[PDB]
Amino acid sequence: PYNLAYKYNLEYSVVFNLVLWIMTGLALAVIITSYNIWNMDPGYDSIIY
Amino acid sequence: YTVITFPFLFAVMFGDFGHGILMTLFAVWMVLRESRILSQKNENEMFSMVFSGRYIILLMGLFSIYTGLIYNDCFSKSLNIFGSSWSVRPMFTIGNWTEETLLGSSVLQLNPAIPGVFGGPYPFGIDPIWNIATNKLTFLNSFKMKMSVILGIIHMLFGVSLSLFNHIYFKKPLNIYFGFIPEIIFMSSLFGYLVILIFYKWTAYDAHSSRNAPSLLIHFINMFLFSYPESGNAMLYSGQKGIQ
Amino acid sequence: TGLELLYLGIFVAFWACMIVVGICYTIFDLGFRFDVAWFLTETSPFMWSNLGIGLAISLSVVGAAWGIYITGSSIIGGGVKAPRIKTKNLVSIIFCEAVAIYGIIMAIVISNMAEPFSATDPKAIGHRNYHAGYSMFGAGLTVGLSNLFCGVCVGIVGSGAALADAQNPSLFVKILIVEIFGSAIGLFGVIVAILQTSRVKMG
Amino acid sequence: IHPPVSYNDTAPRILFWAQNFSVAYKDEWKDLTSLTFGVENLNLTGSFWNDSFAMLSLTYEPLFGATVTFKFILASRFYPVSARYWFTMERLEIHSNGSVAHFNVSQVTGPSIYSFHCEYVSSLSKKGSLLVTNVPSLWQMTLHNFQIQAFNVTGEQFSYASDCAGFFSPGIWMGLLTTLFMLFIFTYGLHMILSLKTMDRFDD
Amino acid sequence: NNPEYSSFFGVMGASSAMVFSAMGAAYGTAKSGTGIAAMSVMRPELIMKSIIPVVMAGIIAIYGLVVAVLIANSLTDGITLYRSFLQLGAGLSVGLSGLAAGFAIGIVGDAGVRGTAQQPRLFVGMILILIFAEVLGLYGLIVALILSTK
Amino acid sequence: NNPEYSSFFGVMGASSAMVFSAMGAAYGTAKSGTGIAAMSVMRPELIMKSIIPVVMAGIIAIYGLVVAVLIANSLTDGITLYRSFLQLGAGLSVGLSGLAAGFAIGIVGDAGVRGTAQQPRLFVGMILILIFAEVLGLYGLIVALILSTK
Amino acid sequence: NNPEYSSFFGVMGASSAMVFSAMGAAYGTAKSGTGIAAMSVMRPELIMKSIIPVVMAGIIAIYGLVVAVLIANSLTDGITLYRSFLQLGAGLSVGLSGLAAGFAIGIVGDAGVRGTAQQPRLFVGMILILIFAEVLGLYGLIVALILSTK
Amino acid sequence: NNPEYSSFFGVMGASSAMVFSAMGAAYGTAKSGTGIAAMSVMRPELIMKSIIPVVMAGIIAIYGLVVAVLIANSLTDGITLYRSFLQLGAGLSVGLSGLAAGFAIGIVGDAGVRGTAQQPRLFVGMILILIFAEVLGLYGLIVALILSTK
Amino acid sequence: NNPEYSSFFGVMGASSAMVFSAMGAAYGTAKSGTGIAAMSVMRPELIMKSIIPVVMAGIIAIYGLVVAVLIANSLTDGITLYRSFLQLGAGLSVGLSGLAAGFAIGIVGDAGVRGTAQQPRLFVGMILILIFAEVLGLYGLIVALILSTK
Amino acid sequence: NNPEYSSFFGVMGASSAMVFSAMGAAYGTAKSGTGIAAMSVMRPELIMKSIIPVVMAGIIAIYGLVVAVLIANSLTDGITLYRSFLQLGAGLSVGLSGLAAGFAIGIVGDAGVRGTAQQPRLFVGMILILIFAEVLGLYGLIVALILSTK
Amino acid sequence: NNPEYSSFFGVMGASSAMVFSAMGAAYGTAKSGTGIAAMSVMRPELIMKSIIPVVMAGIIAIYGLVVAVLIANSLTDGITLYRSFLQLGAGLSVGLSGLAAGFAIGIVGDAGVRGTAQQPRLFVGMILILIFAEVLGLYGLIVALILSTK
Amino acid sequence: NTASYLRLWALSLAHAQLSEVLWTMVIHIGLHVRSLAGGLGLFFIFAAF
Ligand SMILES: *[C@@H]1O[C@H](CO)[C@@H](O[C@@H]2O[C@H](CO)[C@@H](O)[C@H](O)[C@H]2NC(C)=O)[C@H](O)[C@H]1NC(C)=O
Ligand SMILES: *[C@@H]1O[C@H](CO)[C@@H](O[C@@H]2O[C@H](CO)[C@@H](O)[C@H](O)[C@H]2NC(C)=O)[C@H](O)[C@H]1NC(C)=O
Ligand SMILES: *[C@@H]1O[C@H](CO)[C@@H](O[C@@H]2O[C@H](CO)[C@@H](O)[C@H](O)[C@H]2NC(C)=O)[C@H](O)[C@H]1NC(C)=O
Ligand SMILES: *[C@@H]1O[C@H](CO)[C@@H](O[C@@H]2O[C@H](CO)[C@@H](O)[C@H](O)[C@H]2NC(C)=O)[C@H](O)[C@H]1NC(C)=O
Repeated sequence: PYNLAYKYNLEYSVVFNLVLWIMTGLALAVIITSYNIWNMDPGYDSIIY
Repeated sequence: YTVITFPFLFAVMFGDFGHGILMTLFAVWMVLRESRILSQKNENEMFSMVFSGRYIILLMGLFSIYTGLIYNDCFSKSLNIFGSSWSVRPMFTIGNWTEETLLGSSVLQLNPAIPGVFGGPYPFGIDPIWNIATNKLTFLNSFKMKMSVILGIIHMLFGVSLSLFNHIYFKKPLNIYFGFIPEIIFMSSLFGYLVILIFYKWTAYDAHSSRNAPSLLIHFINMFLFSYPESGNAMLYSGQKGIQ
Repeated sequence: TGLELLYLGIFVAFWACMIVVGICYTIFDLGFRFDVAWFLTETSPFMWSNLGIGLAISLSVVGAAWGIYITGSSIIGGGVKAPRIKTKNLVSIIFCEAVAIYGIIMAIVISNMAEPFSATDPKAIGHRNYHAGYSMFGAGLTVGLSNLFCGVCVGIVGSGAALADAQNPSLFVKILIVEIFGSAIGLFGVIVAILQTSRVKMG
Repeated sequence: IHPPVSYNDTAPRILFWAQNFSVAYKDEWKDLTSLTFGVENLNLTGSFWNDSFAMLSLTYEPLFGATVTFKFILASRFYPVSARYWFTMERLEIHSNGSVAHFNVSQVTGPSIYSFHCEYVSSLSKKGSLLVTNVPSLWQMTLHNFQIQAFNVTGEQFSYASDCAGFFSPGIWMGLLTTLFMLFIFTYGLHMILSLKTMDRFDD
Repeated sequence: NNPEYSSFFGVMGASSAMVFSAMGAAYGTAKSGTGIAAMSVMRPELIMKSIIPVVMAGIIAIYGLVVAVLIANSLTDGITLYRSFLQLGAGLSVGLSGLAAGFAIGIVGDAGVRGTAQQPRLFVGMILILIFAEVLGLYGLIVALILSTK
Repeated sequence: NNPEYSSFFGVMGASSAMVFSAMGAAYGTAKSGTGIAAMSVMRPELIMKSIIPVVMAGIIAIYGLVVAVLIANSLTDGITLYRSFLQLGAGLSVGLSGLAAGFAIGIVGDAGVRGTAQQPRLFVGMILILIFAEVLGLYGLIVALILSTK
Repeated sequence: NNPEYSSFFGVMGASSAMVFSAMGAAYGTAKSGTGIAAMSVMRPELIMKSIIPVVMAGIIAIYGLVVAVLIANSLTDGITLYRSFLQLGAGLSVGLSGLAAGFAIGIVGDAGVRGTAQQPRLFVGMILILIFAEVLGLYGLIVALILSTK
Repeated sequence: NNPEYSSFFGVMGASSAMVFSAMGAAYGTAKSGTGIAAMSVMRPELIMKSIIPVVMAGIIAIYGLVVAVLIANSLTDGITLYRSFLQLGAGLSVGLSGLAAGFAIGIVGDAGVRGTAQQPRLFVGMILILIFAEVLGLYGLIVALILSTK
Repeated sequence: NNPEYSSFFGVMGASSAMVFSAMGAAYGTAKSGTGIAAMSVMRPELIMKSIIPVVMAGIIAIYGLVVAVLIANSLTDGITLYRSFLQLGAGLSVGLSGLAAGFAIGIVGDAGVRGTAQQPRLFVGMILILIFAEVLGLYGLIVALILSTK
Repeated sequence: NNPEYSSFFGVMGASSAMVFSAMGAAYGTAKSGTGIAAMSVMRPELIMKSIIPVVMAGIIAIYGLVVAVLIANSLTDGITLYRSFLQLGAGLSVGLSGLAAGFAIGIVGDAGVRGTAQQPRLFVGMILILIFAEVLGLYGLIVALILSTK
Repeated sequence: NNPEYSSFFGVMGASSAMVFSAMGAAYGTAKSGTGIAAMSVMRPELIMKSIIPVVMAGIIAIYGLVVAVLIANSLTDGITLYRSFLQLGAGLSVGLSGLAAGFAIGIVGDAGVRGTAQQPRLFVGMILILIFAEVLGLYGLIVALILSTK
Repeated sequence: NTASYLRLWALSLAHAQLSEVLWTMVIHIGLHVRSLAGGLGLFFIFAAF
């Protein structure tokens, strides 16, 4: 390189924002439903013992 | 004392002509049938309340009819009786806003709203042109708020004034000369001034009289608040500062 | 309590990300990129004005709703044995509703100072407009929050007084002063909301 | 690969570089990348440097049958906000047949010490509306990966690049704030509706 | 000069105006239905007597729908970004007003339904309290309408 | 100028409509099924009569479908970024209104089906309250049909 | 030219189209398992007839499989950022619809299975409700198709 | 000359000085009123001599109003971005001092009102603590007043 | 040119696949072991036939390993960011599917093992549900294959 | 030469100092008042002899006000972006130390007043333990001084 | 050159060193105070010997003050930003170690005061376990000192 | 009470807008061209009105 240029960036705003927000939305959905299925209540009636 | 002027016969503020005639028709049919209705068994407690209220229902229907007539909004559609005022040809030919037959349908979509040589109110109510317009919301809002202020102030004034007779009947001159005179004085000095200002704004201007800017709507109803500390500018007619 | 856990997790994660990005920005001598001025400038003042109006009316109305329901449940519960309280106590209810009114008229006054722009650049075009937009947004937030909070206080006090009336009906007059104090506090909020947007030019 | 153009009357002062610098007159596209970067000699007559000004002039005698001249104007001054010097591109001028067409740059600015870089510098809306003017003209120019430095420049190499791509755009930030308020209201409603239960047993 | 993405704010204003009012009406309907089901086990004749909280929630939903329809019909391609923010503000205001109104409607309707199941004389008084709830939502509507022009 | 990344908004709107309607219908169906299972232990001969509420919940799901279909026939790469916002708003409105309707219909259906198991006289009032919930969902659909076309 | 990262969306859609639905099915199966734990101890003779919820969950998993496989083979490096967004939306919608359908399947199956341990006559109603929830998942797949072909 | 957006921080400071002071006042008044309404049933002869905590809770709002009015009157479009920061800091300080003072006033008023309801002789001691709580509030006033003009 | 940090995405995809498969298998075997320990005092002689859920949960690890191997083999510096995205998506999908299989296997194993301790004849019915959960993980694997060599 | 927005850090440092000292003092006064009211039901004489924690909260408020006014008197337009950070650090340190000391004072007073009501000889411990907690806050003051006057 | 501005990091480190140690000491004092108040009701003669945790919390606060004054004495405008990072590291380490020591001594003293109410022989036992607490704190001190004068 | 007197006017505005929107949403749809198709179903639409 004859001169220390930039990283030749792209339309960072739209792609970065949309990707970050869809990533966090999908991750939040996954963790919330996995937490809901984590604490499934069988009932723990007298049948258990 | 109240009956009609009570907040139970101006208990419509929704008169749509047709709605008033419907209420009156229902109440009149029910009053015509009250004999067999009381003779027969009751249906439900709500029907019992309606039966107790039939008279008020009918008379409120009459007042709703009158309020719909003055509002000139029959099923939200206005009524044209004995002229409508306004026009378009004088506004465009004299006002140089002509040649908008298809240009007005291509260039000036919903643009034209200017008074030229016009004026003159509906002899009875509100012109149907205000209904079929699109500035209906602003004009109706201002008109209804001002009607609000005047009606409420006169009503509360009458309510307080009745107490003077109420107390002079029960002797008690100390309260009359010391307790209710201050109430009326304060109420008048704070609200009758607003009413008089509203009427003065209504009467002391015209279409071609807005200050510099085209319309300004009202521009003086609210900037004269309940304290108006200083400055203000705008409308400062001589003596208003001293009276305030 | 899962919802509380989720809200706390989002809160702590966002604040940790914010502090870490701030420390990274200040460490990497990249302060000029984190430009608050550009954010407050290139953002349209119309959003600030309209959001202020919407919050000014909405916070007021939802605080009034909080008050009216928190007192109506109390009234209906305490009115089974004594039906006479079903209406006489209503004098402490309208306060909350009147509190909501203190929004709409306010929501008019600020909305009375809205004009279009027909301008895009921020250099010397919009300085007074910037001040007007920010001031009216602040006034709207002030009135909305104060009105909501006074509404909830008045509703709480009204429920307490209504349950007090269920045993001795002669203490309502002696206890009416607290809720009118709360309504006066709401009146202070509306007064400062008036004063904040008193002298502002928009255009 | 191509070395950047360097106005260095006494020392490296103006550094400019691109990839596909192209110009169209009355919609006649032509590339000048090799005609400005490959060839060492260049008609830099009128090039000017200053402690606060930088007018870079590039002249082409046989372009469009006339000596077409491009003038880039750069200015820097001490902004009171941070007591630091900020440089800002002002305008570009196109001189041809005596006619002087004008083009205004939109947000090309940064700290004076560093060097600016952007992806697309063009007047065409599709490839970024970075160049705009009220009066239409026949000049449509594009610059790909445009990098420039004017002040506090040392050596033949570019300094650190304060790129203008940006994490957030004003529209994206306004939309994000609106959606954040909507999400606040919606999640308050969802939390309060989710905290409702049902009867277990009735009276009889 | 028309900025891009201008209709975005108005679109979500309409969407919020519809959705928040819908959620408030749904919550009110659910709470009042639970109250009615609880009360009907001992006073069967009083079912249609106090079904009105459901129609009150329907009224709040109607306010949301009318505001949304007006905003959508006011939508054009070239929004000057001054109208769009007005529409968004009105929509958010009326939506949260409808949400709060539905909240109060549901809670007070359930309470009053239980009371009128227990004490028959308490209904009419409950009426007043309940009606006030709608007024709050109503305010949103009117503060939207003035916001539709100025 | 036909900017890119514009169809994403409309696609997200259609997907949001579909998922939100689906979740509302699922919640309503789950609540109705829990109610009928809890009540059928005593009076199982009227389970056919009590099948009505969940059907209405399923109707909500059908709602979402049509909106999605309206997006599918109106999807093209060349979207001016103004129509895509309209499609997203319509989808979000119908989906979230359907979600609220599903919440209300599930809660009211469960409570009232248990009540009918305890008292048959509730049944008629059933087909009133639930209708409002369904009507609530229909309200959202209207907005969608206004916003999807324009 | 062509965004090289566009494929990131499309493959992600496939991922979604596999996970959520399957996870939902899992939940359903899991919940149904609890019912089987509380039913075979009373009367295990009809244990064969109590496998409806698990096979509905398997059908949901099959829906996830077919949509994921379709979006997978339709994926290519030469996409135009339009097909990628469309596929991502279809996958997200079908996956979350399958998740909701599986949640409803599990809840209804468990409640009805616990109920039927003493009242067999509910079983027929089972199928109808089950079908509805299964039909719910069907809608998801439908929209996926209506996005894939266009 | 003067930087733009410089009134944003000043107006935010005034808004905070109002909101936080009013919220402290409202919560203190609410807690004290709850306590006094609870106690009034057992000994209605001391209700008048127990409004002092409510008076103090209300009076914190008057210092909040003093600061807000002063810094709103001093505010103008042409603020030097330094006076704006001073006013914002003063407003935040007074608002949060009102926060703390109002919470302390409310809780101590509730506890002392109950104590006076059972033990009358506590009342006088009660009053002392109240003053100390306001020792907080007005102190915040100071850290704004001398800060506002300097 | 070839964009860098594509091996970043591929490596994270393989790592996530292994991580989530391991987590799902661990949770499944944890619940299965809890159920086995609970049931052991009931019928100690039936421990052998009750390890099927344990091994079934443990199988998830082999899909995890095979996907990790299939990704690591394709790992190289010269990847055009498209193969890397495909591998990342495949890894995430298979890992989350194995996680779902682990949850389902663990829950159903615990419940059914307690039941089969209470009543024997459930045993064969056991494997049915387990096999379904098993094939659920299988789904991920096959889609991973379609997403591996593509 | 001197950048603006430098007074920003100083003003918020002073405001935070005053605010957090206020929060600590309010917490201390609140807990002390609650404890005194709880213990005053049986022993009315010890009320005047057990208000020491309130005085400690007051003196912590005194220290907070003193340091805040010291920062306020040392604030000027020509702040050099070096002294301002010292003001911010000193204010934050003193305010947060005061908050912690006030919380400790409040809880220890709440315990100690009840203990003294039960044990008449515990009051001696007061005249030591509180002071230790109290001097903690004093410690913060000193560093603030050595961080402000520098 | 003075890159960026090291004074910010210096003051933040000093403030953190003060506040975290103060908070840990306050928590320890709170736990010791509630323990001693609880134990005073039974064995008032052992109150004097039970104040050891309070004194050690005061010692922790003394260590925090000493390290804060030492680390802020070296603060100067002309700092090369390296000594500033040493400043911040030393302050954070000592403050957080003091907080941990205070947490530990708080629980240890509470439990030991519980135990000593019946068994006086436990008292000397405290002098072992408790001592390690401040040793931990002392440990932080030393890692600050080497950092302070590195 | 001066402020509270403003209440009935909100009902007035809301009733006017409700009537106008109901008209423009039902009757305006019901009256159009192709008279046979525009009036064969007018009975149902008007009954809904
Ligand atoms: C001004 O810039 C030119 C262009 O870079 C310099 O020309 C030199 O050309 C030789 C040819 O091999 C190369 O070393 C470089 O391209 C240039 N050298 C340097 C040091 O830049 C020219 O020398 C520069 N003049 C000054 C005074 O620096
Ligand atoms: C700079 O970009 C221009 C515009 O694309 C290029 O000009 C055209 O390039 C295409 C490439 O497919 C050719 O088919 C055309 O014939 C070119 N038109 C011309 C030269 O008038 C140009 O080649 C690019 N230059 C560089 C160095 O990349
Ligand atoms: C270099 O900077 C000097 C400033 O030190 C410039 O002098 C002024 O520039 C402005 C901007 O065009 C003119 O309006 C003034 O008239 C100039 N001053 C005088 C006394 O003429 C100068 O123009 C800059 N450029 C050059 C080439 O010197
Ligand atoms: C500058 O002026 C000259 C005048 O000759 C232009 O040259 C002619 O331009 C016209 C149209 O622009 C062509 O049709 C002719 O072929 C050109 N040559 C001659 C001899 O007439 C030239 O194009 C102008 N340059 C610009 C940039 O406008």
